[PDB]
Amino acid sequence: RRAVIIPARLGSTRLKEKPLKNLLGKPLIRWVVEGLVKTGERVILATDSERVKEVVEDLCEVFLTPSDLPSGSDRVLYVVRDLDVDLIINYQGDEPFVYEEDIKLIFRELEKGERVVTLARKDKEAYERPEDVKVVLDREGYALYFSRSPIPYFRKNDTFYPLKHVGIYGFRKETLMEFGAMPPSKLEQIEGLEQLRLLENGIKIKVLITENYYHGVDTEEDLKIVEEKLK
Amino acid sequence: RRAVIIPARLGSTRLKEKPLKNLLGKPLIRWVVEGLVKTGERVILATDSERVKEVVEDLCEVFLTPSDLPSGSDRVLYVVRDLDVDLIINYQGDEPFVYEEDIKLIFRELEKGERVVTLARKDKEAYERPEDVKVVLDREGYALYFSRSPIPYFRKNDTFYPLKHVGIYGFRKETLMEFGAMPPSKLEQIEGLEQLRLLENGIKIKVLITENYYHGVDTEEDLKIVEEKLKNL
Ligand SMILES: Nc1ccn([C@@H]2O[C@H](COP(=O)(O)OP(=O)(O)OP(=O)(O)O)[C@@H](O)[C@H]2O)c(=O)n1
Ligand SMILES: Nc1ccn([C@@H]2O[C@H](COP(=O)(O)OP(=O)(O)OP(=O)(O)O)[C@@H](O)[C@H]2O)c(=O)n1
Ligand SMILES: [Mg+2]
Ligand SMILES: [Mg+2]
Ligand SMILES: [Mg+2]
Ligand SMILES: [Mg+2]
Repeated sequence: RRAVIIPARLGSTRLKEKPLKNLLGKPLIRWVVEGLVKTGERVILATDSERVKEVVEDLCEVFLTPSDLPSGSDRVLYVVRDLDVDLIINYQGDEPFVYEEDIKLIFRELEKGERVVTLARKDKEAYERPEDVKVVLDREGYALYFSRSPIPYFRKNDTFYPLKHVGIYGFRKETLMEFGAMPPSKLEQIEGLEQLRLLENGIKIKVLITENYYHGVDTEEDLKIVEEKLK
Repeated sequence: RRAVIIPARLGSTRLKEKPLKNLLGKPLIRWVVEGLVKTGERVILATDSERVKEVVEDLCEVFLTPSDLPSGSDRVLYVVRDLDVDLIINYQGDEPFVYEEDIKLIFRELEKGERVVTLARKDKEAYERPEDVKVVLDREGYALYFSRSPIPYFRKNDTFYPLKHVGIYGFRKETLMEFGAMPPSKLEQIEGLEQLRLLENGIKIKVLITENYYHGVDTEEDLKIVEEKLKNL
């Protein structure tokens, strides 16, 4: 009763036609799908192009969805409504690194009784970059807050923080539908961070610390960088 | 019953002997005490200093405390721990502004069943100053996080944020005791923010938004700021 859903639209703006961009001779979306199928889970691509569907068709289910859906999570919400499932992972279509254990860790955490779980890695590079999301945690590993600002403020030094949030999320289905029904919240819209809707509405997010390398492909520089890593 | 407890040790470092520092002809601590006494509440000064005691002894109770207590909240706990009260307000000794209705709002909030209550005000100037504490709230007004960093990040601007935290706290006695028994936590020590111990240990902090002006006196600059405000009411 599990699925990994991947939203991957064709109309990326910072890189032309992202899902189809070749990484070491293989389209980005195929890297993501290959890695996710190897985990043995049910994998569902949500896309708005048959050209993208045709690249991974052989490996997983694809569902076409309106191009004009305004976010990755709206695209996932749009396929999840019609899917009879209990536990969902939402995976970024531009994240070619996939680790079976993290997928497993996420699903186990949900089976323990968590409604929302996500990932974070120790990373100093992200600290002062507004495009990277930082996260701070309570003693049991629940997120206190996520921000584009450099959090925490280092009045004293530390080797654990700062953390970079990795935008992969596990949900219980009903919590994900609940999220879809809540109006956008105040800090969510200020920061441009959908995950704040959960926090602002008192939904706990379990954050798991991973050492595995993640790094999305948004720009031509990311593609060059992530190309080198995949060796 | 309830009490308001004011920790004021003599040994400030960023400004010398600050409770005794002259503020428009009155020592700083005397402003705080005079303000609090007109609330009608029981007001207690917690201090390590005979000179500090002498300046307010005519107005309120003074309790002696060890000079080596490591923070104001710890000085408050030192007297609270064998005081027969249910609810307390920890009011900073270097906060010369007092608003009776704010004191009442805090106590009412504790009477609803809150364990920890504090205040924040809209303040654009505090945003980029590390010495000032920003706070972000959930939809019910509970603190999500406090930080010296500029939070929230303004991908878009806002009418409400940013907020400056005003370091006045209401506690149920038992909650103040638990806090004192918790070891300093990780983000607390990174940020230099004791209140984070509460969040990291999963104790909810209710934050009420006040429109009243507050400003702590930590440096000579703060003292001038405060003097200018007080000459312009
Ligand atoms: N309207 C949107 C926007 C994003 N996504 C998906 O959400 C993920 C994260 O978004 P992002 O990395 O920003 O990709 P793009 O929006 O496509 O790229 P860009 O921001 O450069 O335009 C991507 O896999 C993307 O395909 C989507 O399905 N629908
Ligand atoms: N060990 C401490 C530290 C602080 N306080 C009290 O807590 C309040 C807030 O502390 P702060 O503004 O930092 O004053 P000081 O620590 O005394 O001064 P400084 O930090 O400049 O050395 C003050 O009323 C102060 O007297 C206290 O009782 N004992
Ligand atoms: Mg985008
Ligand atoms: Mg991306
Ligand atoms: Mg101090
Ligand atoms: Mg102060």
